[PDB]
Amino acid sequence: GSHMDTTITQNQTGYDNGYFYSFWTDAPGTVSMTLHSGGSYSTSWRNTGHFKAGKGWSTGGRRTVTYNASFNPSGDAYLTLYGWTRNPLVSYLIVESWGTYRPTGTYKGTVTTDGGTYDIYETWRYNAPSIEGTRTFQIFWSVRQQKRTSGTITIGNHFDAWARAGMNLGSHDYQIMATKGWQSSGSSTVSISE
Ligand SMILES: [Cl-]
Repeated sequence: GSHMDTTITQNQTGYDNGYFYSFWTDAPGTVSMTLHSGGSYSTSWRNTGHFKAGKGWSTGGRRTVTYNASFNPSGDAYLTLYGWTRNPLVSYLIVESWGTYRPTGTYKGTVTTDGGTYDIYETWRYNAPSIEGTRTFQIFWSVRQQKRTSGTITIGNHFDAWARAGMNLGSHDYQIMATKGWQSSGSSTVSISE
């Protein structure tokens, strides 16, 4: 990378090189994120707990985003467009790739977009870290049926499919192209653009 890159190890949000970024983990010291130029960042993690890290936008919406990634999980991790809404309090994931485990939940249907078919799922997390604290909230999922690590995500197509399936989003908080890890190790480099 560049000597001007910044390596992040503490929970934080902010802006870097034109883009919002978020870094969150319950396992500090097990994961780091390096913020590169433009829409790029890398992560490196080792026997972590839970982390989510990525670049994107502080306010999500129906963006058409293009991303290129190198995604190298050892164990449970996702490469995913990740975001939050409030009222309803929902975390949503458009999962592009995963490691050892393909995330699934309550089947809600399918959506075909950006040359790929995604299964739609809903899950709940109970008493869990959220943008509003320890809460019980919904997760909306679009999980691609086959892994990919570059391409375009027409986010509005996912939002529309979810609405058709009765899954309603609230007011948008942040929206990032994220690396997300659970009790695993690995690395990633992710580059995005709108
Ligand atoms: Cl830091």
